[PDB]
Amino acid sequence: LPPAYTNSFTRGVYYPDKVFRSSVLHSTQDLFLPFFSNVTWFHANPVLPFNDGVYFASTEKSNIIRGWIFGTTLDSKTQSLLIVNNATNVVIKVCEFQFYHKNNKSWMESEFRVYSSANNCTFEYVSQPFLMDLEGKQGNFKNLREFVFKNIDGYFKIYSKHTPINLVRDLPQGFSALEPLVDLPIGINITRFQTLLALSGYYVGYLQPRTFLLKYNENGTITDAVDCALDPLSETKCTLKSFTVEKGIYQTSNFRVQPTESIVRFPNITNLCPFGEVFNATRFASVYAWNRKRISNCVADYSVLYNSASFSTFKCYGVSPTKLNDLCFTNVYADSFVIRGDEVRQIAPGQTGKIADYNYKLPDDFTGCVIAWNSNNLDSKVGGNYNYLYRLFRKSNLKPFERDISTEIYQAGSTPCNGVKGFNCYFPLQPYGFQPTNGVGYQPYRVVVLSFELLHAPATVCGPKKSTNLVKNKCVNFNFNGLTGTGVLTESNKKFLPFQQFGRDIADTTDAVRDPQTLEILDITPCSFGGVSVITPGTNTSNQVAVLY
Amino acid sequence: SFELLHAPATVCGPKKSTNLVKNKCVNFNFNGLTGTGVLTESNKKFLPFQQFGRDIADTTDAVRDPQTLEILDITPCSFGGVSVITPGTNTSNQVAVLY
Amino acid sequence: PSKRSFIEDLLFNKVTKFNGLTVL
Amino acid sequence: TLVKQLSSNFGAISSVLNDILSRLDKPEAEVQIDRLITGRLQSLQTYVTQ
Ligand SMILES: CC(=O)N[C@@H]1[C@@H](O)[C@H](O)[C@@H](CO)O[C@H]1O
Ligand SMILES: CC(=O)N[C@@H]1[C@@H](O)[C@H](O)[C@@H](CO)O[C@H]1O
Ligand SMILES: CC(=O)N[C@@H]1[C@@H](O)[C@H](O)[C@@H](CO)O[C@H]1O
Ligand SMILES: CC(=O)N[C@@H]1[C@@H](O)[C@H](O)[C@@H](CO)O[C@H]1O
Ligand SMILES: CC(=O)N[C@@H]1[C@@H](O)[C@H](O)[C@@H](CO)O[C@H]1O
Ligand SMILES: CC(=O)N[C@@H]1[C@@H](O)[C@H](O)[C@@H](CO)O[C@H]1O
Ligand SMILES: CC(=O)N[C@@H]1[C@@H](O)[C@H](O)[C@@H](CO)O[C@H]1O
Ligand SMILES: CC(=O)N[C@@H]1[C@@H](O)[C@H](O)[C@@H](CO)O[C@H]1O
Ligand SMILES: *[C@H]1O[C@H](CO)[C@@H](O)[C@H](O)[C@H]1NC(C)=O
Repeated sequence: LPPAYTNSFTRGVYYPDKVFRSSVLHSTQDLFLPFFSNVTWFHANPVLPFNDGVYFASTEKSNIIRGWIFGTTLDSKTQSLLIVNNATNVVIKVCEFQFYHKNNKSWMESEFRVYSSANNCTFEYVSQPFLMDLEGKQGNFKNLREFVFKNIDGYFKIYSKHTPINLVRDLPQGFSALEPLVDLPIGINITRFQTLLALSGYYVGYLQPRTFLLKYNENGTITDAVDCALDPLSETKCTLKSFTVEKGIYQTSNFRVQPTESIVRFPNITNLCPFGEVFNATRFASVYAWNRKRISNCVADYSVLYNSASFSTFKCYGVSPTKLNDLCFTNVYADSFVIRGDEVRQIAPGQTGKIADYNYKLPDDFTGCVIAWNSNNLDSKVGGNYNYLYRLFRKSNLKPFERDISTEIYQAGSTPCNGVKGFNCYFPLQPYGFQPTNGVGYQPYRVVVLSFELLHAPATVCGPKKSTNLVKNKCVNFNFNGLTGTGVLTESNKKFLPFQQFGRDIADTTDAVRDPQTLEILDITPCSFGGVSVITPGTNTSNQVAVLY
Repeated sequence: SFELLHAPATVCGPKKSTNLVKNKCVNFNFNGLTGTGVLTESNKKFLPFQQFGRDIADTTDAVRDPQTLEILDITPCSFGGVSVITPGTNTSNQVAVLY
Repeated sequence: PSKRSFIEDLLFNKVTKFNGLTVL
Repeated sequence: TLVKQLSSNFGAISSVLNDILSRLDKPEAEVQIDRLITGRLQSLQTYVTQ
């Protein structure tokens, strides 16, 4: 039935918690009906959207308002919440109902008088009724029943109040807060709201994230409130924690220009990184003499090395395995080698052990990723054994990314002479732990370590991120070869040298950048952050204020 | 999944309750809420749905008893600095103490 | 333009990165 | 001095928040960020006291 529009002003407030407070002003962030909002009136079953929550009110009796339905598109496929107001009680049920909402026959049967359901078994709550009548016209003439319906996470909450009002076909002023009449732990998805009039009028509004300053009197009753998003004066009250503001100028907030658009720019690289030559090399060096391969001037798709079968580990250090695809790198290396398999932990940046100390060490910072896969085949052949392991070093803690294959004599201190027995001659050991197709540590885990050096120097390896155009003269969210930031881009007209990629100011912050495709130099000017203060003549004089940026 | 709310407990461990001691300094546990202080009869009109209170900044202030639904006021155990009043020890070793 | 004395003019002439920082 | 402190990198992998958020995941970035907040807050408190 036909709509109309009005406003609330003094409604939408409810007790946000189950806590008793008195004689205080309490600031809370929750879903509330904004004080000045457009409330839609309907004549008195239209289906309305359900967003964060719904404000409902109507000066009508239970003989018309027989209940409400909340849920997703109503069907037998998903559960819906049916709230019905009976003569002496309220019955609430959740189920895959097609209908079930009749409760009164007349003529309107085309979408009614049907009772289809499934395995309800979901919070069939019953209580005293939501709607209580008055002694005819011995009250204030009609009773505006108010409800708030919330759906947060596992709970559907109902707040309400009665408080009879002076007769008017509109919403009242004054002030009243609603109480949590019902609190139901229902894991239900609600996207649509429908009334049950079985056909006056009713009002519907929507809740929004707002911070309110609530005033509790001596009896712990909310008697008033301030909506912080209503205006500069309300904002001032909320920052000062007072419903009265003295004459003067106050600092309340911070102005900020939003970027709106975004810019993504990378070097025009069409080459792909030769990861196949690393991970599918089939020829893996021993850790004793690990193979260092450099990757450059290519696009690095790392997701294919992560979202892939057969890998036993993919441990990233200093970087996320799901974000590295959006990063630019310089001088990327891939260290390829074979270890016993139970030694995987020894190639972590900070662990100890013969591998960590003598064969292959990573630096404390090590930005990079350690990737390994079982591959028992090819390497662990029966009768085979091809994996040198360095055991005796003389010194200790070789060095990060260092390699030692001199194969000398481990003087044990037994005597300063050249020999084998008692001299521990031969730094590696021939008895490689191959134990073909048996035991533990039978040489599974081919290892590739990706070392990601992150310099401000020109990117040579970039992920598979599509570039876009420039905007200029507007505050934007930009990314120039990984140089992420926000600001206004303009031509710099600066004398950059041929080898310089970007510049910095006296504070050593990025001042300008070179565009990777056009090679032009753009200045980066931070967008306005201003600062907002409010000039108040005194609330005992006027509620008019001026705003200074 | 264990959610902890100021809301009435729905699940409690296998603990044995005790009698309620009021005008004494006691170590209390109300539905998992613990603290130390004196529990006196309150005159706070808690609403039917309210379980715990708060003062102008913090602290429970008052609690509803889970069995009697009585509202109790919680006050801290008395405390204060202790100062020793003395003449010089080269005169006397008698002292007085201020609480 | 500035209604300053000769001495005041000498005094004024002689004496000589917005990361959330501002000057009022 | 207050400005220079922004580049201190107080035990974090980077002095720049954007280079942490774009690099590490949610629970990881929080650790690096807490280090920068602690240091920057201490630097600002020092400035105000002076
Ligand atoms: C909160 C809000 O949007 N209020 C506006 C109101 O200011 C305007 O006067 C009216 C149309 O006349 O439309 C309402 O939606
Ligand atoms: C007058 C009326 O509707 N009474 C209803 C009854 O129809 C319903 O079947 C029952 C729940 O099963 O709850 C009662 O309050
Ligand atoms: C149309 C219908 O009700 N289908 C239900 C299904 O939703 C439920 O999950 C299943 C028991 O697990 O029993 C079926 O009869
Ligand atoms: C400020 C205020 O409203 N105080 C009222 C008091 O006048 C009334 O007598 C009492 C109930 O008897 O309830 C208090 O909340
Ligand atoms: C870079 C490369 O070739 N990786 C291959 C992968 O595509 C394949 O799916 C897997 C066996 O399933 O073996 C890896 O070595
Ligand atoms: C040096 C340079 O990058 N020139 C770019 C070229 O790479 C790109 O392919 C083309 C658009 O297709 O626009 C040119 O300005
Ligand atoms: C000049 C003026 O308006 N004075 C009023 C005073 O009469 C009133 O009793 C008080 C209440 O808070 O508020 C002041 O602003
Ligand atoms: C350590 C010291 O100063 N002791 C003095 C003592 O020499 C003096 O004779 C006496 C007179 O009453 O007072 C004491 O406090
Ligand atoms: C409702 O929201 C949940 C959680 O976001 C989602 O999984 C479900 O598909 C949504 N259903 C509809 C009809 O929007």
